[PDB]
Amino acid sequence: RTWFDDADDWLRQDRFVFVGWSGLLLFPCAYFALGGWLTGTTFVTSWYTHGLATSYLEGCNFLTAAVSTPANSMAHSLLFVWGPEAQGDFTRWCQLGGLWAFVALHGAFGLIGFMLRQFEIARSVNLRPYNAIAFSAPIAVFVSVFLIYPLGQSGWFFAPSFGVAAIFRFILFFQGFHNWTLNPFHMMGVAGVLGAALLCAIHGATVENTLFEDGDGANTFRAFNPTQAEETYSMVTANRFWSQIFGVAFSNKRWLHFFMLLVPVTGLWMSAIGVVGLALNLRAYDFVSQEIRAAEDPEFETFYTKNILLNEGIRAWMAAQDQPHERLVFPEEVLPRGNAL
Amino acid sequence: FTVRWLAIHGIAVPTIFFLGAITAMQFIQR
Amino acid sequence: AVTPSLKNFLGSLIAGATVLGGIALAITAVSKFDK
Amino acid sequence: EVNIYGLTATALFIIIPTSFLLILYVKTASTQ
Amino acid sequence: EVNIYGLTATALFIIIPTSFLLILYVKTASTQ
Amino acid sequence: SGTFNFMIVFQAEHNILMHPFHMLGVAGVFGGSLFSAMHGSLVTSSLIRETTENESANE
Amino acid sequence: MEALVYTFLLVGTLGIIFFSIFFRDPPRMI
Amino acid sequence: MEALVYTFLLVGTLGIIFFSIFFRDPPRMI
Amino acid sequence: ARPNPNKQVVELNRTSLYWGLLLIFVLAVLFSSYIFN
Amino acid sequence: ARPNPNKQVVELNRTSLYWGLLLIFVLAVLFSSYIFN
Amino acid sequence: GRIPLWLVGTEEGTLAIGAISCFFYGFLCWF
Amino acid sequence: GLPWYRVHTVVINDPGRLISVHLMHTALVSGWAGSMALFEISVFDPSDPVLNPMWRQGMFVLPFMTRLGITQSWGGWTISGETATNPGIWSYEGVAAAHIILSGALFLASVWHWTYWDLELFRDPRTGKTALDLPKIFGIHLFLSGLLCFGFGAFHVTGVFGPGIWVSDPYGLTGRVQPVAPSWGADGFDPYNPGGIASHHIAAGILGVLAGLFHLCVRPSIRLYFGLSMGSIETVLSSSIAAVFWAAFVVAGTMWYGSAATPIELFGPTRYQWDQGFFQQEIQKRVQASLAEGASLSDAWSRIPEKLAFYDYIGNNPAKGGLFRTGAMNSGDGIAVGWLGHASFKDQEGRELFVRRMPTFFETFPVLLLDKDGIVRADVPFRKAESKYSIEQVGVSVTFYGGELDGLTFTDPATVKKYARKAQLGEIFEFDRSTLQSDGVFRSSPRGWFTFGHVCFALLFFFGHIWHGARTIFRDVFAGIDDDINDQVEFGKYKKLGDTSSL
Amino acid sequence: ILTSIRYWVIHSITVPALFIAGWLFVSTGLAYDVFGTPRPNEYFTEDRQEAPLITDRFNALEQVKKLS
Amino acid sequence: RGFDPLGLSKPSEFVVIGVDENDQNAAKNNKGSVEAIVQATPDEVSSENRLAPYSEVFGLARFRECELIH
Amino acid sequence: PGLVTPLGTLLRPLNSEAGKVLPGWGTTVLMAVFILLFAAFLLIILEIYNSSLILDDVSMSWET
Ligand code: CLA
Ligand code: CLA
Ligand SMILES: CCCCCCCCCCCCCCCCCC(=O)OC[C@H](CO[C@@H]1O[C@H](CO)[C@H](O)[C@H](O)[C@H]1O)OC(=O)CCCCCCCCCCCCCCCCC
Ligand SMILES: CCCCCCCCCCCCCCCC(=O)OC[C@H](COP(=O)(O)OC[C@@H](O)CO)OC(=O)CCCCCCCCCCCCCCC
Ligand SMILES: CCCCCCCCCCCCCCCC(=O)OC[C@H](COP(=O)(O)OC[C@@H](O)CO)OC(=O)CCCCCCCCCCCCCCC
Ligand SMILES: CC1=C(/C=C/C(C)=C/C=C/C(C)=C/C=C/C=C(C)/C=C/C=C(C)/C=C/C2=C(C)CCCC2(C)C)C(C)(C)CCC1
Ligand SMILES: CC1=C(/C=C/C(C)=C/C=C/C(C)=C/C=C/C=C(C)/C=C/C=C(C)/C=C/C2=C(C)CCCC2(C)C)C(C)(C)CCC1
Ligand SMILES: [Cl-]
Repeated sequence: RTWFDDADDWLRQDRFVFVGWSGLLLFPCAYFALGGWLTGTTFVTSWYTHGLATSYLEGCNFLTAAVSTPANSMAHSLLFVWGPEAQGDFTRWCQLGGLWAFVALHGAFGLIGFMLRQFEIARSVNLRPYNAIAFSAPIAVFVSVFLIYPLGQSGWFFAPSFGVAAIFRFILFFQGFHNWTLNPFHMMGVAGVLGAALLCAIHGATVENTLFEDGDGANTFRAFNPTQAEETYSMVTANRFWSQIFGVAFSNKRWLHFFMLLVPVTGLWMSAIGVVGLALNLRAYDFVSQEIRAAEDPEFETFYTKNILLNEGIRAWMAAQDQPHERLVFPEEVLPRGNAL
Repeated sequence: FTVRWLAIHGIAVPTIFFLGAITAMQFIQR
Repeated sequence: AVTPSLKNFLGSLIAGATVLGGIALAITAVSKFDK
Repeated sequence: EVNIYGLTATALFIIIPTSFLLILYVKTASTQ
Repeated sequence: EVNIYGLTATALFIIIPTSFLLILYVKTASTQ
Repeated sequence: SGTFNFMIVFQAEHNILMHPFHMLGVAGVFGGSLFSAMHGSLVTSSLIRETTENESANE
Repeated sequence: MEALVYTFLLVGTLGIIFFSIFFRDPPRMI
Repeated sequence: MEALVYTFLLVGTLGIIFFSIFFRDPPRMI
Repeated sequence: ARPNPNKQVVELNRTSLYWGLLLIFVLAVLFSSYIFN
Repeated sequence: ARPNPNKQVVELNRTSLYWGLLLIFVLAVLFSSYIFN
Repeated sequence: GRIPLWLVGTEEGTLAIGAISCFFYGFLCWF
Repeated sequence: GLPWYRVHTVVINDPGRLISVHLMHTALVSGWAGSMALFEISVFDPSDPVLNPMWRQGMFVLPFMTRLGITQSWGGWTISGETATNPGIWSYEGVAAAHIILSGALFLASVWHWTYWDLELFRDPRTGKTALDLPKIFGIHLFLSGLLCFGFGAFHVTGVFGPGIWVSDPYGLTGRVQPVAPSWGADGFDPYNPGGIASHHIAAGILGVLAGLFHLCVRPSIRLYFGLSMGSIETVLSSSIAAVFWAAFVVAGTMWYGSAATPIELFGPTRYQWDQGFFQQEIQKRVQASLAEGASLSDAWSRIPEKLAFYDYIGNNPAKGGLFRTGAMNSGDGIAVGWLGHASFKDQEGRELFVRRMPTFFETFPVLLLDKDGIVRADVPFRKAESKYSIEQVGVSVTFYGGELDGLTFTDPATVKKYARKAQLGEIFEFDRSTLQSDGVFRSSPRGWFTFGHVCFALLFFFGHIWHGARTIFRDVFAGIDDDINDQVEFGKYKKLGDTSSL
Repeated sequence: ILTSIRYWVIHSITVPALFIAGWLFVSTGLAYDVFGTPRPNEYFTEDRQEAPLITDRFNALEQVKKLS
Repeated sequence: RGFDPLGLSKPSEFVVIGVDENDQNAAKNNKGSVEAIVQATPDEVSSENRLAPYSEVFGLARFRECELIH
Repeated sequence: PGLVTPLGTLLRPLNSEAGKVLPGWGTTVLMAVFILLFAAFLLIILEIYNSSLILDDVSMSWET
């Protein structure tokens, strides 16, 4: 009829790929995040902000390449190409670490476009939208570690760089400054992740193992009609199996796949809440009781009071080359030595 | 043109450029 | 009283409108071509 | 020093949702 | 000194028979 | 609290993160979580209706 | 004081494990 | 601290009085 | 007989609900001052 | 209509009872050390 | 007919193995 | 048989009972408001607002009453320190008791609708069903919100008929409650200008009234009507949760970064002032300005207020807290009793050896001694064997200027190392670690806990919004697919996904 | 995925053109000036034997050219 | 004087869409009804109700009075 | 046939207009214009608050 009708005819015409009303967001706003990450890992140095030569052009490998965060003096600016820090001078913008703020803040909309594309195909093909609500959890994770954590903590410099050997620096950064280990929200997170990795292997090694009998040869992959009104695995038999070995066992394969949906997103949301609490520097650092008892009684020495005395050894050694904008050079007497280990 | 034409070309067109760049980096006679 | 920040700023509100107009023209150039 | 409020918070967080679930379970299993 | 034991005893003597009566009332009024 | 004092000292003496087997295992656990959430999404999103919209969807 | 709370919570978790294993509803047929 | 416990107990007694007066079962006929 | 022939039902009406709750709070109001001492 | 035409019944089976009680005690076991500090 | 897909894939595999071998050779003593 | 997590779905289609539970929720929120106000009055100590402010005590809802101008209690004491004669009706206890009366009144209002839910307003008078006219309801509510916004901005903020709001010295010394002149130029968008907050609501309420009357008059298109499912009710919930968590990040960001809405004399400082070096730079400038006149050290340093020197201390930085370190900054490490004064560390020649301040991340930062340039000249060694730069070997003395221990000098290293480890923190204050039984580790602030709650609840309302936005649109396939999903799931045969415009 | 022979003029000729362009884009050293990354003797100047330290915010365009 | 570039006094009708199936006792609830009713031919007759007497805003029988009072 | 109050007689024309919604587009394009202006307004205040857009009367000095 009118406008917004032929534009709905097309964008919903079917081809090999599927561009849609939010594919019009997803395909342009992403793919430049991929190009910018590849460009920063291949061509672009980090000599000026950090002090680290981290490009393919400067001898680094696939493990040790990273699009690096800007310096601390670029406190919380958005770091546009044009504007008050680069003025459109593209070479100086790439030198000042604007590529990280390009890729992160540009793919934050890529996640939104992808979840809306996932939400739009589920309306096109008339299905229930449970595939959409699961992908909200890695969006929560991405926002929590790349977006909310550098905002309230004096710099984009204190953010995990887009790399492989830089994520490791970020992990040891939390392990030696924040003690992210003792966070109960992180306990929730590892329980969700590792239990989902459990239950995947359980279900996969159960379903095709209590399988029915349809074919002739021992290759049981060739005996499945995709247009089938029967089953392909004996629910009664697997129930009796796991009931007699393990005790409690499922009986409702609605609830089974819903539980597989529910575990890792619960883990990742309950990790995102703790990453927020760490962004505000409400860290799960030392307690009251064992510390006031160990200051009094010398020979106490729990693994707790060894982890604290080890994290101090992390934080006093790595900082003087991790963050040069502090401008501190420790003398060797100040460092935690350990009496000639 | 075609969306398939675009999705074939526009991804893999800079790829040979970057691969030639990486091979030149590797054959830098340092 | 326009600062250089506002100077280089208003070109972005130009440029985003040009990008969305290019999207709309890319829609019209093939959509009503086919139909 | 142990908390004045900690054991009260622990006992309350035990007993309140426990009783909340027991009410619903007994109401459910009453009919069937 | 206030009975920190005593406040827990007060809260327990509130909550336990209250929940005990609520279970029976909801089971009763479920059927009718 | 003893598990982490094993892990950190193991990183100190053996550098477990810079080891290609360990990255394969990280890919294993993350892919396992991805595939569990993905399959549990794509099956629960296609349940044939047998009940109403007031009671449980598991009956 | 708090050690008894710790022990009570662990023993209660194990008790719920016990009742969940042995006093479940029977998974019944057709 | 305990004054709040006292006040909570008195107000809860008055609340049970209120619900007993107004939200009773109706005393019904034959 | 394997199912129990004496499964019986408890019953507690709203009048008894109000009596029990009023008894528990009046006992609390009385003894609370002596408990806190 | 003066009586409510939408009086409906809640339902909670034994499996959900065990899940809820296990969730509450596992949450307690985890957070209790940090609460007592 | 045409050049078959297995003979295409064999040559693609050899042209991948050669580039990966040059990657290891530039990994060992080059930068 | 409903599951436990959808028991409030029996009032999707019962609007009087919906109003009843709206009223009960409002009554519970007001009850929390009154009870937290009374508890915070009963805990609060007005004894010295110079060294023991509100935010050291962990006070939470009183620096909002003081923010909007409630500055007097029935005890006669006020906030700034003096006493005022007439408290009037509106004191702190009066505000709390008024909220308790609101709680009871909204309770009794909540009973009536669910007792009598079946009236004739909630009835479509044309055909005889139970509907409600959502764009006109929205026009009414937007009109009411515009009226209250305009009245608040015109009268109560600017002091036309109201008493005004807290507008303070930016350097945090002499804040008070003031009527505000609304500024209309470009400075109204600077958030450190309370004239911007004044001129905000004047425009905001007027535009809200205009839009509200617009929605009362006009009616939407059928295109947007089916595109947003405006006949359904739950689209309003999905939009409202979205608007609420958009508001939450704003009220968390302004609280954390500091604005005219959150004064430092009611919430303590912010963390960015520490590593920008704000109070230290201001104190050293106002010292060198007096020393350039001809004044001496002991009468130059002794002119800085304690309420200025108290913000040069890392214990009031709200980023040195802890999640399970409950309580307040008094129970953290004591009550601010005395200020000892500025300390100077002089070597065997006369050089003022400076002390490197502690950064934010470092819990136990080791003690160094810088020169005037940045070269380390002394330390407190962690290992005691082959120490070259120890204070015992160098011989660094400490001299005081200003404060309680004014005009004193120490050379003994057992005391010099103590004051070095304490002057590492900032300025030197003598506390009371005996009365409230503190433990000597730092706490957080009401600037911190507000931020924590309002980012966590924002992030949870994000997920709640995604869930209701899915469940609003997917109402027909809410509890399962139909039995007859067609063969339109093929790849390439049907050249359009289900839509029937041109196949 | 197997329908391709197409020994094509536009396809098969332009690929080594891009390959030699990417080769010369590094071997001529133009990429160093395009993206500003230093060359193996351009890290340390004689007046500055350390990693650079970007100090101030608003004059960074004037400061980085000094740091070059 | 024949003054309508906007046409705010137009006699245009109003497409009436019924209420959706908001009865969650049973499965398969539905949505509104597209081109259902005869679109409710608008009238500017003054009623007796003290709140909104004219029963529509866009009409001469309100706009004359609004213009005269203003 | 429900319950009748004087407010039930008063507020009924407010709950009368059930479904009178316009055919065609209506004020949709004007709505889109206001939405784009509101987005530009938020972009203005965001870049001012970030001080990526330096003005004359805006101090950003934590000082007034
Ligand atoms: C849908 C695609 C899409 C989206 C959402 C974005 C989004 C973004 N880009 Mg981006 N970009 C895109 C495509 C896209 N890009 C493409 C295709 C390119 C390649 C040319 C780029 C290249 C690019 C660069 C190089 C940079 C960005 C940046 C940014 C960010 C800030 C932009 C900004 O401030 O402008 C704000 C723009 C608006 C508010 C839009 C204007 C709307 C107003 C109201 C005017 C109304 C319309 C106007 C009248 C025009 C209409 C025409 C009319 C005739 C009808 C933002 C996240 C910056 C960045 O990464 O930050 C670090 C940056 O430096 N982009
Ligand atoms: C503005 C807030 C708001 C409102 C009004 C609603 C309203 C509703 N939600 Mg909902 N929701 C919200 C936020 C909100 N939601 C958020 C943030 C989430 C994400 C966590 C969800 C996730 C959610 C799901 C997953 C579901 C609903 C459902 C529903 C509907 C029935 C609720 C029911 O019976 O559950 C009753 C639930 C309980 C009795 C449990 C309460 C126990 C809580 C967890 C502990 C007590 C909280 C405590 C008092 C502190 C809260 C105070 C404050 C901090 C908020 C109802 C329309 C259901 C639905 O769609 O209908 C089929 C449904 O399945 N909601
Ligand atoms: C395309 C259209 C463009 C239009 C552009 C112009 C838009 C203006 C439209 C008209 C707006 C009118 C409001 C103007 C108020 C200015 C506010 C202001 O300046 O604040 C500032 C003023 C000045 O006030 C004083 O200013 C001083 C400045 O130092 C101090 O701040 C003082 O404290 C302060 O009190 O505040 C006021 O006093 C405003 C009070 C006037 C309010 C009039 C009451 C209206 C009653 C309406 C009755 C309706 C009856 C019908 C309903 C019947 C119910 C069924
Ligand atoms: C032979 C000895 C080896 C086995 C001994 C150990 C058995 C472990 C039994 C687990 C009990 C958990 C019961 C779950 C509650 C329960 O009874 O579930 C019952 C549930 C029954 O499913 P249904 O089909 O009957 O449900 C039907 C629907 O209506 C509702 O789901 O079974 C499961 O889903 C299996 C999930 C097990 C998940 C176990 C994880 C628990 C981890 C441990 C938690 C405690 C920590 C311990 C530290 C102190
Ligand atoms: C253009 C009109 C916009 C009005 C917006 C009103 C929004 C709702 C405000 C309610 C809360 C009031 C804030 C506390 C107000 C407050 O605290 O007042 C305080 C005061 C009573 O307290 P006191 O006299 O003791 O003052 C304390 C000092 O004297 C002691 O130091 O009340 C008055 O004297 C006059 C109040 C007039 C309030 C008028 C509101 C009632 C009529 C509203 C009818 C409007 C209908 C408009 C239809 C278009
Ligand atoms: C920067 C920038 C931009 C963007 C641009 C673009 C768009 C780019 C793109 C780019 C691209 C497009 C990239 C790509 C890359 C990739 C590559 C280069 C690949 C590699 C690979 C390889 C080397 C292989 C591997 C493997 C496989 C998987 C197979 C087998 C074998 C192996 C395993 C080895 C702009 C101007 C807008 C703005 C500003 C900034
Ligand atoms: C009737 C009446 C009355 C009375 C009133 C009253 C007295 C009421 C009540 C009031 C009140 C007294 C209320 C209460 C409130 C409170 C609340 C409602 C609470 C809430 C809480 C919450 C919700 C929380 C949650 C959680 C936890 C537990 C902790 C942490 C945090 C969280 C969030 C997690 C009067 C006198 C007027 C007269 C007339 C009649
Ligand atoms: Cl150890």
